[PDB]
Amino acid sequence: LKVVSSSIVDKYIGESARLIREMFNYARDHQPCIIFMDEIDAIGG
Amino acid sequence: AVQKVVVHPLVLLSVVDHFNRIGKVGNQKRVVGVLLGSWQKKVLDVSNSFAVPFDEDDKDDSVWFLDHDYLENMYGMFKKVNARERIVGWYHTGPKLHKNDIAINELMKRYCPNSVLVIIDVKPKDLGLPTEAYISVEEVHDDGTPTSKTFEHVTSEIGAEEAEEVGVEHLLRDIKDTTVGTLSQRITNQVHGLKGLNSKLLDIRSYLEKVATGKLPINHQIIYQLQDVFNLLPDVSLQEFVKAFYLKTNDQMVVVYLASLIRSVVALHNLINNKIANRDAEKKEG
Amino acid sequence: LVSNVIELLDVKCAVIKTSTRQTYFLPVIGLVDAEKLKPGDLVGVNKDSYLILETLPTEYDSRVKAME
Amino acid sequence: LQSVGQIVGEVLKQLTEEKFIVKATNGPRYVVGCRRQLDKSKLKPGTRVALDMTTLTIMRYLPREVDPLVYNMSHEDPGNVSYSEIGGLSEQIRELR
Amino acid sequence: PAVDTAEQVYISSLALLKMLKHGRAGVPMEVMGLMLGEFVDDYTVRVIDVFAMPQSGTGVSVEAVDPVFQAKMLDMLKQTGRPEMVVGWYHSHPGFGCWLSGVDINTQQSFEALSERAVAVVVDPIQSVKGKVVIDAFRLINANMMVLGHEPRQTTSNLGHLNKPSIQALIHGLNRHYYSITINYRKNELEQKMLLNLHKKSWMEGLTLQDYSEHCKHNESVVKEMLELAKNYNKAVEEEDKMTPEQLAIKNVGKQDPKRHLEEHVDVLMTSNIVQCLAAMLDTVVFK
Amino acid sequence: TRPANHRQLTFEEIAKSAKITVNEVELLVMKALSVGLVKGSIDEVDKRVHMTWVQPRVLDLQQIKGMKDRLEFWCTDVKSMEMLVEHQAHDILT
Amino acid sequence: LNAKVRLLREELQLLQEQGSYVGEVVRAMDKKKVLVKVHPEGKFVVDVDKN
Amino acid sequence: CTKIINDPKYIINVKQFAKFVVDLSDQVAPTDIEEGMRVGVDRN
Amino acid sequence: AKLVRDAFALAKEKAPSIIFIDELDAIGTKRFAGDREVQRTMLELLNQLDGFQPNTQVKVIAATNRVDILDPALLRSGRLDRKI
Amino acid sequence: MVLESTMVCVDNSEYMRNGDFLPTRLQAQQDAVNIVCHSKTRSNPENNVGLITLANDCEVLTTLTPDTGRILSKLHTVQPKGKITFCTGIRVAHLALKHRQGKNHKMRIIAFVGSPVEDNEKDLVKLAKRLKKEKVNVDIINFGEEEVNTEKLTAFVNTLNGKDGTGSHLVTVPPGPSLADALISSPILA
Amino acid sequence: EFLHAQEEVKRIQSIPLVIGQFLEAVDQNTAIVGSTTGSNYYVRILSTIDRELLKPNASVALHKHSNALV
Repeated sequence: LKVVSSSIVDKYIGESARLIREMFNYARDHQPCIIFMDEIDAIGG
Repeated sequence: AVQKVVVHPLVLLSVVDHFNRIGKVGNQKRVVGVLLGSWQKKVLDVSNSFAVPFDEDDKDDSVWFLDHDYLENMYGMFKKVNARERIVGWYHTGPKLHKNDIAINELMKRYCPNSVLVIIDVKPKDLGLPTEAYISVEEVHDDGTPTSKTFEHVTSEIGAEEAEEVGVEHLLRDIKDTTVGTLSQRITNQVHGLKGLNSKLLDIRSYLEKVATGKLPINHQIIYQLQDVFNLLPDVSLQEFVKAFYLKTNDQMVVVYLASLIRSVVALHNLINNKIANRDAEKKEG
Repeated sequence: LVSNVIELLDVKCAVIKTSTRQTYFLPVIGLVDAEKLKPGDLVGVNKDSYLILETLPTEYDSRVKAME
Repeated sequence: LQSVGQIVGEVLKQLTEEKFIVKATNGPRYVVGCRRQLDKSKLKPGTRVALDMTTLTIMRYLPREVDPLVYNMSHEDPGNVSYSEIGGLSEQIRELR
Repeated sequence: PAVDTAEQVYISSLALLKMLKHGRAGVPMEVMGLMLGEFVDDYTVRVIDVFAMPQSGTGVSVEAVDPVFQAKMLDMLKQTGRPEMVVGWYHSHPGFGCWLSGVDINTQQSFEALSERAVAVVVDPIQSVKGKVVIDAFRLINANMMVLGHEPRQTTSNLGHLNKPSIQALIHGLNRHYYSITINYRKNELEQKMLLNLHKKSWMEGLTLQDYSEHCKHNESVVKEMLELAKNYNKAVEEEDKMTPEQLAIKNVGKQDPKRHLEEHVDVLMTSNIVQCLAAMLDTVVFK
Repeated sequence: TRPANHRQLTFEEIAKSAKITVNEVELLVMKALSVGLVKGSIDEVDKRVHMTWVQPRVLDLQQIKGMKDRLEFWCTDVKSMEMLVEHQAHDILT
Repeated sequence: LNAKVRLLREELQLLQEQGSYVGEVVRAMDKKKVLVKVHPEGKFVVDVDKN
Repeated sequence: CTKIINDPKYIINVKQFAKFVVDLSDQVAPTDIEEGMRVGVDRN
Repeated sequence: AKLVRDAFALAKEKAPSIIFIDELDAIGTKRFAGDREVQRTMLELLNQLDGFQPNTQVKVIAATNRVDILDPALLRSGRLDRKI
Repeated sequence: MVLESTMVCVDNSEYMRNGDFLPTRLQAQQDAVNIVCHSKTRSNPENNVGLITLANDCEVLTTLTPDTGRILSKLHTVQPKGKITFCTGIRVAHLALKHRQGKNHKMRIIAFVGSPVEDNEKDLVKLAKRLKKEKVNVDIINFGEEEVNTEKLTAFVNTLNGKDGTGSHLVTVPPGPSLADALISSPILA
Repeated sequence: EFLHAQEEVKRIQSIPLVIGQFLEAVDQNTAIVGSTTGSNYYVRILSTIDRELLKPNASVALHKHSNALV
């Protein structure tokens, strides 16, 4: 999966669980995967 | 096969109505009709049943006329009204099976391979359900005996849906016992169960007498089912079981004693309150 | 009553979102063929039964036609 | 033709063995009960169900799909792209391994 | 002449069950069917059987009575032994109560054209969900006699004013265009001894000893809660506050400690224990 | 042949009936349980074998007569208990 | 016992009655009609009960 | 009437209520109703 | 969303068609209850763009005076990329 | 023009399958039933005709219908794999006639006796006596191999009409031309 | 008759109940419930219910037809 600068903290916490766990969720109910939180320098901005 | 047959209340009132109407005008033993229902995984659920003209001669036992076109037209009408109901068997109000029932069962099988004969007695019997679902079985009997069409039995039970349940509740709101285990109804039920056990044992004893005297054949099967029943007897008076049962009886009696003490204290408090109220009223009178 | 088929699932059954903004599961598709159907198609379901009665040709809102 | 539609809703909570809380797709939330021959295990919080239109009794469970946000956080790509496709990074790919 | 408020639409046990079943099949839509019975006399309309008419796009209207279907149904039921006449029609009003709409009034007038006593029945399968069966019998009030005479029904007896009109029927036209007829349910034994079999309880159920594990658990739980309730009863009685005790007993009425959650539990415990012990002893005697 | 109450079988009795040595009865009873012909239990300290037999057997007219009179006794007992309960609880019966 | 049974029957009878709407009141109109605003629906000029 | 179908059938948008496929009553002639014209419909 | 889908379907029916979503800022505002409906309209457009079979016979041209207000997801790779 | 209900008893016994007739016994009886049904229906357009197989115990394949199409369709798949029981067949046909849609129709039974009647003479005479008062006319068509003018059947027909006879006939067809043509002469005409 | 009345009261709560929010209790034997359907209603409270559970805003099951809180 790719979550490039979006849905994980959103500046404050904007994204988490439903935007931090739902990740690991399929990231487990399935074969090995990569979170790939690319471009962290643009999270919430 | 059919593991069980659920006969909804309307089938019963339809079969009581058919028997009454045919009996009222003319006189005819038994009443034959076609049963319509839906198939669950293995539990056939009969919901509706329609009359079919049926003349028979008891003397010959092989003469019987059942409408084919009438049955098909009635089924078409009911399919137009509600197509979820497919023919599943036939019913006859005759209290006992009949020698020509096998031919009628074959004719029904012509319309439904898995046909169930539900004998809906129209005579109120206080001990037992009013339905007995029968099926046709052809086997080799294994135990070197001649094979024949016969009629295998399938468990029958009377259920209902929401609409039929509401209708039944409205109809029997004046002769219905209160729902809840009132001690009166519990003791009456236990008496009823004792009576049912006595009736079943009497039937078994009568059959055993017939077998011993030879009036009926020794099955060689089911008989050893009775033997298994006689083996499964509790065997009370064993010391360990006696001690455990005494322990349980005392454990229940202590709770009953506590309940009796609570009831006595409450009654005494109510009596004290009523006496004080009466005395206060008398004093305030003058 | 016009409706859309959000999804089609094998028991042959359809999930219909009516123009009234309600979604209804259909125990059987109705008078049309499941094969000649897919998500998003305009299907005219009955007012109350909500059973699909006939496929409807691709319709364009007056605004969509005007945009041309 | 006699077949009737069944509303679609989610089983929000499990009150008891024979009682369920279902929030209709675009309507009120109903306390309902399962039909009978249904695996209550399937009817877990969030599971889609098709309530009967009159008795409002849960009749069957349905799979959940679609959703706007989930297009890149769920999709799996079990492909095989050789490192030759991404050239000039043999050392960088080495560190990843 | 005039119709007596004492007229009674006799609905047989089979008819009510069939009408309820047909109405519950159609919901969410409206079903209709012809009712078979006899106009035994002026003050009674007896319905013995009701057969559903096929659902049609028309709805419950004069065109829902497929003439071929009705004719063949009556012809085939005559052979079985039911040579009854068409006494009226019934249609299900899902959701809304028992009343008649404009199309209903037109259909009722069409039925009346054949016979002046063709009663109309309305059954709501959704309202009739419990021991209540919301079933009403309606016939048309000649809007002419509304002025020519006065009301339409003579009141020679009190057998009709023992019932009450319904705001719903009143709003949709009751006592204005339509007038209700008292619905009497014709039930007989054989048809009431067969229906006490839906839940008849097998003999075995009256000799099953429950299970001693959950029986002990239930006894323990009830006894503990009764101990708490006895603590509460102690607090309530020992207080015996005399600041107008008659008022105290009325200012603390909440279905609580004193007796409600009190000896109610005593009765539950003692009934369960007595029944279980009696069943156990009956089994110890009967079975060996 | 056991009276259905003294279902415990002494090891000596089984040894004599089957002409099997004292130590062979354990294995014989174990095989009987294993194949599926008896559903009891075996005790070694008292040298008695608990018997709970599920496998049925064919009957004889004399056996049927014995079963019939035993069931007659059972039904008479049931009737007596029912009569006692009914008479003792006439007021509560309703 | 009869009083208890009558109380329970009256409770059941009243329960079957339809629940009444609740809406704000804008102003009296003619001493017999009151303008009200039900929650989801719009305004309504409704009459007033005798009591 | 969003669209006209060809007895002709008409797709009518009842503002926000729902989308319906209805046909004209005998009072009006088919030529009168054209696509995109707002027309009245009975409540039943 | 229905309007956007109908417009794209009409563009499909006509073989050589072009869609010009002028003033894309109205529906292309950065992700933030009208916001919900507008976000849904956007998703529909981002889908109808990815629903295109590559090099299909329908091309979309959009206009805007403010790319900053535009949602970054719109540009991406398979969507509008030729930022003229 | 006489309104009568005919219930033809077509035999499907195993003996119905030794083709002493040209194509086969079954085909001969099929042609006979076709001709009889057409004649009955044409004579009056509101009359009925049905068929009962006489093999095994009995069968009622086509209850009284006004159209010969159902009778003809059911006649195929007769599958002659049984044995005949004449008295039971006649009784079942009489019951079917009793279940007639229109009571006005005159009784009439056509029996295709193609196999020996292994029934006692007394049973046949008693059945004939019962049919007489009941008012049912049976037309026996002796078929193919049998005791020429079988004594039991001739006595049955004779007792069905005594000292005066109409609508009750017995036809014996020696092997030769297809029996369909023969039936057009004696029974159908009168 | 009392047993039948108790069964009737218990049958008032019969499963298919609409969940609603308790807004404010006008007085014992009545209260205002905001049905999840989107309309505020004035309903009649059931006696057997526990008055303590009636918080200022709590989820209360309402009768589907009569809308009385049950």
